[PDB]
Amino acid sequence: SPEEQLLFLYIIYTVGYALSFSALVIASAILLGFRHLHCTRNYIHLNLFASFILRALCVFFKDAALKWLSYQDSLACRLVFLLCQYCVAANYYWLLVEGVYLYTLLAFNIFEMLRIDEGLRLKIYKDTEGYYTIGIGHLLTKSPSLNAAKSELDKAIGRNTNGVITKDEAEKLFNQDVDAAVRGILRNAKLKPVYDSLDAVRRAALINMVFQMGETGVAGFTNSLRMLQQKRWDEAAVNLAKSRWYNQTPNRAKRVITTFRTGTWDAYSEQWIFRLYVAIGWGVPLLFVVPWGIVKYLYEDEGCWTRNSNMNYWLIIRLPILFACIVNFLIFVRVICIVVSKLKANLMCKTDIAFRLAKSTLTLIPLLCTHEVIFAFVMDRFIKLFTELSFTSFQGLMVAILYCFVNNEVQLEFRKSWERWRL
Ligand SMILES: CS(=O)(=O)c1cccc(NC(=O)N(Cc2ccc(C(=O)Nc3nnn[nH]3)cc2)c2ccc(C3CCCCC3)cc2)c1
Repeated sequence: SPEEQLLFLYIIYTVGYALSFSALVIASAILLGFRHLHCTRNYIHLNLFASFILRALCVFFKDAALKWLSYQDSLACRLVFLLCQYCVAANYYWLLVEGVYLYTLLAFNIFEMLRIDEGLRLKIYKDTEGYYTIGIGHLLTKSPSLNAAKSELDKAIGRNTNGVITKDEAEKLFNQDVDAAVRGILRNAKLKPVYDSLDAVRRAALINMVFQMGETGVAGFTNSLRMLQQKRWDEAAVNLAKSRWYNQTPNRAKRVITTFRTGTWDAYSEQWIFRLYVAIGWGVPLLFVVPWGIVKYLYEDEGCWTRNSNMNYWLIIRLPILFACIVNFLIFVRVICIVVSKLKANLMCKTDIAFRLAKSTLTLIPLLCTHEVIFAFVMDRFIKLFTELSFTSFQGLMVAILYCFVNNEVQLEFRKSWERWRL
């Protein structure tokens, strides 16, 4: 029947945005509601959900405003359709920073953590305690003798030091110290059980302390290392603040303790980086959606700009979205090479936030950007093509499921709050 076919496609489209809107408002309420979920990774998801919530709001408003000059001729419709096209562009750019963040998350490690904290030295320096340090936090001997410190370093590097040591020589000795730091942990009976229970991100936080203090020094935190193994982060966080290490070096401790508490690199992140993501997700769409709106209102103004068949005014909204998808598939290919490299080299497990985030972000890129690339320069079997409306409606639900409902961290917050109710 012609009426039943046109009516059935309306149901699967409206229940699509109904299930999406609901799940996205629930998912956003979960990320804001639970205190331990307030991290950069989840704030980026909230801005992505916001673009799918406002897209659904345009869909529900268009449907509601049909209830009584026709709606196609009204200026209010054109504003709703402009707001709709702004949300579509925002979906593809909040998906872009979603891929950008993932890539930067795979690149940051212990070698970049310690390079920020320990810094870099070109010449041998007599440190405040009495030790001679050089490169990236490489101590030699406490003996007050520069002549013996240079002869000690010469045996460690190979060639004659003289004093000045290049960038490549410091990085070579820095890899040795980190390898000497992990062997110390695994050789220690009080550090190996907590290290093997910690995730790759909080493992680096434990290595960072051994790199500054030593295997026998951090082993003294018998009260703190026990509650880290028992997965009690915040109880250990306030415990490490009441230590000799926190009053000695507070700025370094604040960054290491946050990594044990949160399990992310946010204490090594810059606040202007997130300002550059909000300028990409909401700002860049605003640069090509308003000129498209201006030229469609001043020239191709006909039924909420439905008759989109005239000139290049169609490319000034499809090429910037195509560009966002081309770069998303480039990031897609590169991240897959990084993840498979880090998994085979045993530098990553399938239980880390970087691999879990890769299982969701690398799913959505060819799920939201594949259509735009296949039908790149095509404007306009009809029953089989109308099935596109179901994937455009339930894609809001899919973003909510992959970035919240399947997340292992939110499942911990529900299981923890559930136990708090009983006890
Ligand atoms: C090589 S790879 O393995 O790196 C990889 C690369 C690209 C895509 C995927 N696709 C994928 O793994 N799936 C299933 C799945 C399994 C686990 C999670 C998850 O636990 N996510 C999470 N946890 N915490 N936070 N986020 C999420 C998803 C997938 C596959 C296909 C679909 C569509 C099929 C058609 C219909 C619509 C869905 C959905 C998910 C893995």
